[PDB]
Amino acid sequence: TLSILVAHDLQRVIGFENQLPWHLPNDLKHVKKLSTGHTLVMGRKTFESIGKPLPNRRNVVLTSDTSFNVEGVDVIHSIEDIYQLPGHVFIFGGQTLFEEMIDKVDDMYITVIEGKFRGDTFFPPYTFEDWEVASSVEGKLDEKNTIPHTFLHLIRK
Amino acid sequence: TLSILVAHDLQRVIGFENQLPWHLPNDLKHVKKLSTGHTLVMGRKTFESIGKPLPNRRNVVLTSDTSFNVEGVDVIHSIEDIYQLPGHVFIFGGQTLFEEMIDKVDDMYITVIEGKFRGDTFFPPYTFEDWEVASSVEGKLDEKNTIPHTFLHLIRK
Ligand SMILES: NC(=O)C1=CN([C@@H]2O[C@H](COP(=O)(O)OP(=O)(O)OC[C@H]3O[C@@H](n4cnc5c(N)ncnc54)[C@H](OP(=O)(O)O)[C@@H]3O)[C@@H](O)[C@H]2O)C=CC1
Ligand SMILES: NC(=O)C1=CN([C@@H]2O[C@H](COP(=O)(O)OP(=O)(O)OC[C@H]3O[C@@H](n4cnc5c(N)ncnc54)[C@H](OP(=O)(O)O)[C@@H]3O)[C@@H](O)[C@H]2O)C=CC1
Ligand SMILES: COc1cc(C(C)(C)C#Cc2c(C)nc(N)nc2N)cc(OC)c1OC
Ligand SMILES: COc1cc(C(C)(C)C#Cc2c(C)nc(N)nc2N)cc(OC)c1OC
Repeated sequence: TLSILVAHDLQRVIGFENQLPWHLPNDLKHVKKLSTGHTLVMGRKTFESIGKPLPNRRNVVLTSDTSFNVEGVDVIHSIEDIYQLPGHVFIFGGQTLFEEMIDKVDDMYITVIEGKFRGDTFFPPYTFEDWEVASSVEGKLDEKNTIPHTFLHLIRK
Repeated sequence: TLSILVAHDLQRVIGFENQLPWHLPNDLKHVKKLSTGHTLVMGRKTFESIGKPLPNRRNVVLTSDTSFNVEGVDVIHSIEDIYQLPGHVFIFGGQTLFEEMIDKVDDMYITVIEGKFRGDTFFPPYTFEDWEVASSVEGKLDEKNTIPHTFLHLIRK
């Protein structure tokens, strides 16, 4: 199983200046709930934004930088390597990895952030022609989660 | 001057179940700055959501209820009475007063909430064909103000 895991806004913004344009705890919970005990594949710039690997899962970083060495983090150097990773693998970002993998994944877990933010990185366009809505769940709002959001699970037709 | 004063979302939602669907401190300050020392005109249901008049300005409530009696609150019974109120009058809501007044105001101060919220009351459709953008200012996001928003001042051509 190859899955995309992404949060994007109404215009498909996923980031600004190497950061998330919003903070939504319930979505971090959704990421944790889904990828804990599985595998995350991510591009080099996305990793730098985190700095430390995420606990209780395999962290895999894609980069051409051949001297790349961070502890608790596995390194790969081409897209072809991704298919040799075992288990549920989540394409975790960022923009360039999402662009390379959208045509290859079996399904997508997309959190639609129901708002318009300033961004400089984007999730690629996609149409509901190619994607079956397996589920759509409206995010619950409270004092920590103030932007409306929708959990979509999309499966390639 | 007869002005509209409103906060609406990307689908022109202004309320849900007689409350605001969001909380935006910077927009409350925008209301304070703009209306203090002038007049707010509002519908009965909008008033009942507040309960007490707002400080440092004339509060006028529109209702057909001839028994309506609240201290600090002026009462009118026809739309025609709005035109005999002196100074800068802000049409303050809600949906029904906005519907009655949109074709009559000189201008509108609209805070666009750049998100999609669940609502049951709406600001009427308007086109930028009939309205000049006097100013458009991006709201500043901090820890207390988490939803993107834009302050619009629109003037009838
Ligand atoms: N909202 C969301 O769901 C998420 C948002 N983001 C956001 O995305 C932005 C970062 O995205 P972006 O700038 O595109 O960068 P990426 O995170 O996708 O990193 C790009 C890097 O990945 C490496 N790489 C990509 N493809 C290959 C390949 N085929 N072979 C070898 N190496 C490859 C290269 O590294 P190198 O140059 O070292 O060789 C490249 O510079 C940030 O703003 C971040 O916040 C990220 C994930 C999720
Ligand atoms: N986001 C925003 O900028 C704002 C949002 N709101 C929201 O709007 C919603 C309320 O809107 P809505 O339900 O339409 O109610 P309104 O506040 O507009 O009031 C409706 C009532 O106003 C009185 N009224 C209106 N027109 C007349 C008239 N021509 N003659 C006599 N009386 C009149 C009537 O009261 P009566 O029945 O007693 O005669 C009518 O029932 C709330 O959810 C509130 O949160 C409100 C203001 C701003
Ligand atoms: C999972 O937590 C983080 C996610 C992220 C990124 C931005 C890389 C992500 C993501 C992501 C989110 C938040 N939601 C969904 N649905 N998918 C994603 N890939 C960065 C972090 O550092 C700031 C994180 O915490 C340390
Ligand atoms: C401005 O104060 C309030 C406004 C309001 C309403 C919702 C009536 C309003 C409004 C309004 C806002 C928030 N922004 C803009 N730009 N215009 C408005 N008319 C309700 C309140 O309590 C329930 C308020 O606090 C006392």
